[PDB]
Amino acid sequence: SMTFGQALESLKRGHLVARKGWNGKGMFIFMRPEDSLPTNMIVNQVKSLPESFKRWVANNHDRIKFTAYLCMKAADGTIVNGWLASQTDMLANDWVIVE
Amino acid sequence: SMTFGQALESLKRGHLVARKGWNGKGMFIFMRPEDSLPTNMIVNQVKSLPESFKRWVANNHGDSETDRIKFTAYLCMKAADGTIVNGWLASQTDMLANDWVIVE
Ligand SMILES: Nc1ncnc2c1ncn2[C@@H]1O[C@@H]2COP(=O)(O)OP(=O)(O)OC[C@H]3O[C@@H](O[C@@H]1[C@@H]2O)[C@H](O)[C@@H]3O
Repeated sequence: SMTFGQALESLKRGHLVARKGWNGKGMFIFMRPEDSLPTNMIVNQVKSLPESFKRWVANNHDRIKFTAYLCMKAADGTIVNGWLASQTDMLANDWVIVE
Repeated sequence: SMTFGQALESLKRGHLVARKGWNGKGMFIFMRPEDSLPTNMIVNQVKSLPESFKRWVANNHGDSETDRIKFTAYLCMKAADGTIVNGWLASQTDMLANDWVIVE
């Protein structure tokens, strides 16, 4: 069992990790890597972007960079983009590799 | 100006919002809506997923057309350096402030 810092190194290597002390069942987090897209892709191709964002991009622009980030497979089976580490998650040492 | 609760209502309506008290300049946040995807598409047609996750989906749903995985809505930030951050989070000060404004 490991610290949050070790779990973050395993996430950057592509593993799934979880805390034993979480309330929800069968959950895990994983990392999604950075991506860089031409601005035309963003305005015409990328799904799930608001029109207001797309207009700002068109108005202010080569390439747009999406930073890497963490995600969660939740207890209900949903995927949450943008998982949050609580105070307890960050300071705990009950992290485990789950895949 | 507005409370975070009002900013959240405008985000759900498709607006861009920002706090006047943020340190970085020219920033804003926006909402990306929930989506529902077929599980076969998650295994081979979605970029930016690790193999370990694709393997998990393949093991727990299989080669299925009917089966779908729901991605919930979430907030994103256009940062000070121009990068886009999927999964913006609200600090204590963000949550309790009343200096929110609409930017678009
Ligand atoms: N000891 C604790 N300290 C700080 N916050 C805690 C907490 N216990 C629960 N919470 C939070 O309060 C809400 C309901 O919690 P739960 O639904 O019971 O969450 P859980 O299944 O334990 O998953 C854990 C994941 O949920 C998120 O934090 C939750 C979630 O916002 C965060 O991303 C975490 O990694």
